[PDB]
Amino acid sequence: SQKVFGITGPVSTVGATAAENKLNDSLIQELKKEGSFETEQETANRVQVLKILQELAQRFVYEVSKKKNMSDGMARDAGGKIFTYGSYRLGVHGPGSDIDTLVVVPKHVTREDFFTVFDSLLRERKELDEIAPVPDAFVPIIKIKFSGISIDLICARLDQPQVPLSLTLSDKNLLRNLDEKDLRALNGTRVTDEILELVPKPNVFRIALRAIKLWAQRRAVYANIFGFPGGVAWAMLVARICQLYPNACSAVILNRFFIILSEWNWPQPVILKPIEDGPLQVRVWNPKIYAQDRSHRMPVITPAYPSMCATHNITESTKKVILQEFVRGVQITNDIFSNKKSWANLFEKNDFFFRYKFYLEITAYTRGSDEQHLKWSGLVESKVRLLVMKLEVLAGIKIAHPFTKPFESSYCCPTEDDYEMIQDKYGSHKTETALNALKLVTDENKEEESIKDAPKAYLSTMYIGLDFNINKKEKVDIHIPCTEFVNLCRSFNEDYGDHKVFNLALRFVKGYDLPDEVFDENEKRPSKK
Amino acid sequence: DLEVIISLGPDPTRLDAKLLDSYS
Repeated sequence: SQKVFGITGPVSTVGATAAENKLNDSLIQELKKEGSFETEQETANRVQVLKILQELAQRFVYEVSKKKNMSDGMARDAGGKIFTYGSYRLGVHGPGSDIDTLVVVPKHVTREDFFTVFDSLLRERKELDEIAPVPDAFVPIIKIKFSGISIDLICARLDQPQVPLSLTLSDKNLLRNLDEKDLRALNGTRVTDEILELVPKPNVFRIALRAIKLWAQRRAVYANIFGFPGGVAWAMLVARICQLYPNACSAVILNRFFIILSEWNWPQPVILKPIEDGPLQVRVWNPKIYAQDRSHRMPVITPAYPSMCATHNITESTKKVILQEFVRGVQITNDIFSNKKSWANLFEKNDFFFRYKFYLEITAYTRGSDEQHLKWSGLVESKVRLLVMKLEVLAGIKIAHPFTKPFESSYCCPTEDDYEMIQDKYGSHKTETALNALKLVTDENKEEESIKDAPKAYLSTMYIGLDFNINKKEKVDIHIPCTEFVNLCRSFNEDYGDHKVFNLALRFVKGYDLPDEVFDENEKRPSKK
Repeated sequence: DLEVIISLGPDPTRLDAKLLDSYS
C-alpha cells in the first residue's frame, strides 16, 4: 500500500513547480529528438503482433490438450497465456526494440511440445519472416521476427491443469514444483511486473528510465557482460529514486537520482521492498549466509521472490566509472537546473578512446563460419571481465576500464598466409593499412555471388583502458594476469585449440596508435604527445 | 615512453595465445 514509497518512505512529497515542468518538457523533447520513442503506429503494430501470439499460445495448448485426449471444453479451458517483460512491458522500448515474451502453459504441455507444436504454428503465419529455435540454451528460447518486429519467446510450465486468460504471475505458489529452467523462465516477468507495482507514478518513472537508458548507453556504462549495470538494474535504480520522490517530475528525479546514487553507502543494497522468504529450496540474496553475495560492490536487488542481485558482475574498476558518471550527472543536471547547460549535454557521447594513454586490446579471431566465430568470441567476451578483475588488484594498476562494446570486422581470407597477416598487422595503426589488400567485408557490400562465398576471417576486439600509478621507476609487469586470462578462454565441452581456425591475441597499445575502427566519422585520432 | 610487459615473447606488448608455451 505504502509499498510504493519504498523501505524508508519518501524523502519529500512536494510536487513539481512550473520551472521544473518546463525542464521536464524539454527533457521529453530531447528524448524525442534523440529517437527514444516509436510512433503511435509502430506501437499499434506491436500490440497486434502480441494478439496474434496470444491466439497462437491458446491454440498451441488446445492442440496438445487434444493429443492427451481431453474434450473440446477441457482443451479450451486449459488456456495458455502470453506475457511481456523487460523494456517493452515497462514502456521504455524504442523503435528497434525486441519484445521479451513468455508463454505460460499448464502441466501437461512440455517444452518438447513448445519446440514442435508451437514452432509449427508460428511457421504457418504469413507474418513470419525469420525463426531461430534454440532448444539447448540456458533459457530455451525461440527467436522470431514477426511483421518486422523482433520477439524473443520463452516457455514456462506451471504445476497446474489450466492457465486462464486472467492469470497474473505474482503469487509465490505459482513457483511450486518447477524445475530450474521453468523457475528461471518465470522470473523476468515477475520482476518487471513488481517494479511496475513498486513505483508511485509510472509515467514519471517511464520518462526517467528513458533518460537513464540513453545516458547509460552514451556514457558507456550499460553492459552487463563487461561489468556494468544492464537494463533491469538501471530500471530498479530509477525505481528506487521514484519512491523517494513520489510527486516529483522526471527532470527532478534524474537530478536526485545522480546525487543519491553517488552518495549511496555502497555496498549497502538498493532494494525496492523488504527481501522475502518462501517455501522453496531456492537461493535468495543474503550477504550474511553467502560469501558471493557479500562480495557484491553495488548490489541492486530484484524484488520478486527469489530476490537476486542484478549486478553481480561490477568490479572495483567499473564501480569507479559508474561513480564518476554519477558525479558528472550531478554537475550537469544542476547546470541544466541553473539554465547553464542543456539535456543534450548529459547525453553527450563518452570519450573512452581519448581519456587514457594506453589500451589493452583483446582479439578473438576466427577463420571459418560466422557461427563458429559467434561461439568463439562469445566465449572470449565473457572473460574480459575476469581479466579486469585480475588486473585491477595489481599495485601499479590505477584502473582497468573495459569498454562496453566489441569491435567487429571480417575479411576475405583466401589462404592460411592471409590469416597470419591479419593476425600480424591488425590492432596497430602503424600496420593497420596492410589489410586493405584483403577485401574488407561491408555491412553494405555483400553481393552473394562474390563476397558471401569466399572463406572469411572474423575479428572481435575488446578494449581495456589503463591508468598506471608509476613517483616510482620500473617496468610494469602484467603478463601473469594476461596469461591467466588466456587459459580461462578454455575449451569447456567444445574445442578452440586448432589455431588454423581460432586465435586469441592481446596487444598493448598507446592511445595515438589505436585502430581507426575505434573513431567515428567526426572524430580525429590523437597524436604523439 | 613507458615500458609495459604483457607477454614474454619477442614483442613484450603482444601475446598470441598459440605461442604462449613457446615463450617463457
